[PDB]
Amino acid sequence: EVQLAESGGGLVQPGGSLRLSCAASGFTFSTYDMHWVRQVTGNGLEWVSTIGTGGDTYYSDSVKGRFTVSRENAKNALFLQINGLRAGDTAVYYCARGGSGQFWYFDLWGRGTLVTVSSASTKGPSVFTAALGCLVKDYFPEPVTVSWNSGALTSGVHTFPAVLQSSGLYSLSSVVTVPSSTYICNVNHKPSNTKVDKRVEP
Amino acid sequence: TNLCPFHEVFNATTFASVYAWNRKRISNCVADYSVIYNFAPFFAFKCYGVSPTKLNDLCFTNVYADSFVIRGNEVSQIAPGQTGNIADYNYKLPDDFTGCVIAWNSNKLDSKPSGNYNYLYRLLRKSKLKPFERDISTEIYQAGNKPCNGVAGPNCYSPLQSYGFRPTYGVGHQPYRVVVLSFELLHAPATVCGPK
Amino acid sequence: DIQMTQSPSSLSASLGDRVTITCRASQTIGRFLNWYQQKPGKAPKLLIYGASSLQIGVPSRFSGSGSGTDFTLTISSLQPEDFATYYCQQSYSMPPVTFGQGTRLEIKRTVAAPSVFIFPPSDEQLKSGTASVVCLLNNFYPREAKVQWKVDNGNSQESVTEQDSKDSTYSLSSTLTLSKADYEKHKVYACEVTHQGLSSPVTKSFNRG
Repeated sequence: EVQLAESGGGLVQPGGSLRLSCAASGFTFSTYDMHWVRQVTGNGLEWVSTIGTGGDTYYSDSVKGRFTVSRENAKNALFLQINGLRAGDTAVYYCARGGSGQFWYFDLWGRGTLVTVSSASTKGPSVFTAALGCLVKDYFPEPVTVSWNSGALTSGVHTFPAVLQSSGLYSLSSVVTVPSSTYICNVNHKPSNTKVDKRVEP
Repeated sequence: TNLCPFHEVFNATTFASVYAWNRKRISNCVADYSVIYNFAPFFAFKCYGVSPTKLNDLCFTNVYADSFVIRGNEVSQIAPGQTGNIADYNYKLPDDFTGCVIAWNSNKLDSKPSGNYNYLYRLLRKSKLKPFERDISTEIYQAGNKPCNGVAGPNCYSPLQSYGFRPTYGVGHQPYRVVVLSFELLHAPATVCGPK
Repeated sequence: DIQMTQSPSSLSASLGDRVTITCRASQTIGRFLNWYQQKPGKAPKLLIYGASSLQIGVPSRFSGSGSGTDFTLTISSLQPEDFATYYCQQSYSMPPVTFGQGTRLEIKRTVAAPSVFIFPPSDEQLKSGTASVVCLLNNFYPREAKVQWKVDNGNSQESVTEQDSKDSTYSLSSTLTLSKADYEKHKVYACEVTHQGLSSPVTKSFNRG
């Protein structure tokens, strides 16, 4: 189907270079303009840059000077090159296509490549009617979350989104609602091949 | 084929002051839009309700250029957002301005040993201002009782003051040159198209 | 430089409600305003282009229209698939195309009473000297709740979950950083509770019993 892809997502050192790509499908990549619009985690959209059909490049006020967009009509793939990243650039750079007309409007958005800019080396977390849980401190941005004993119960379990601690590590605070008028929590640390369990008997 | 006067606005070796407001009604141009996109690193390329990417496939009847030198702190207000001294007294854009505003640093060539002349700015002429209409009238402004009858001097020092630019690697609000471009479409064929 | 100040995002409504998302700018942008609809589980998508033109695949209830400086992405009748965040964008200034802050469309229900809990850390967390304070608030509908940490009658953030479509409620969890001996020094640590819909939360604190 007519869809925009993405690539170049992953952890990167502060100030290091990075390249993002945006593959095309079905439509003609050489007769439509392409744009980059990033969204800070939890914030709104923010326009980044764009390159027109004629190879002319356009950037933003807080973007121009270190970014460099690139278009190659071959392979039907838009590219974006970044130099000297910082902490304020942690965002998902959604690829976008510009439609025909006299004004800029984005009619096809990509899946969105995630960029997390930090130097915090990989570290493992700990397992440190009522409700209790297992505070997952010292976490890391993950694609999989904690499930209470492979998800044996999903009635009252609450899994809050990740939060950032002062030391730069993420955290999780999964809790479970239990009748109170002894279970086991199983933390998922797949991106570093780690898993633990702990009982919650008060 | 390949005939365009666009490069007569940029690199003029002498840019008009804000009081001069050097216009140039440009027509019959079918090339040379590369001098606009590719140039020295632009400090500002704020375009407006004409898509800059879509100009190479759209033909215009009239292409109006405007050039002047302004301070880097006043690189704004070149927009429908009328705000500031240069907006309320010197230069202003209409509500639906369809063009592009280009600006770049000119501190490297407008450096003076003494300065404080050759360029002017306006202080107070709020009683008269119109978009695309230069007010080169500089007799006197109303203050006190008598307009000093053109023999002005002490006690009637109300007239305007010129710029004090004298950068010798000694200023931060450096002077910047600006090339405003505008377009029009009327009941007439369009003559400024793109290269074929 | 051109601002795109939108209406307050806190606009709750149930199904069928004539929601009116208003978004304005700093000056006239003509008909170059366009909306975007983003559900926080997928990629963004546009709704209205040219401020009056319906997007292909968008029903007629998305009647976002306007002129000059005022625009209203009005939806005369909602749908379960309409609850998302909506962003406006101006195209009058071409290179600095700016967006707004957004507005979240949430499912409306009855004011749900929260169940607040605050439990001291066991020896497992005390093994780490720089412990952290915890507090819990589950199943509350008004999302404008606030948690206060006036200890005994190291600030850190808190997380709020999405609207749990099973009960249309929300949950909240709090964390608080403390240095070495910063916890063992003081005795009673209080999680002061506040919520528009659950009054009289007198005292809920730690118990180092």
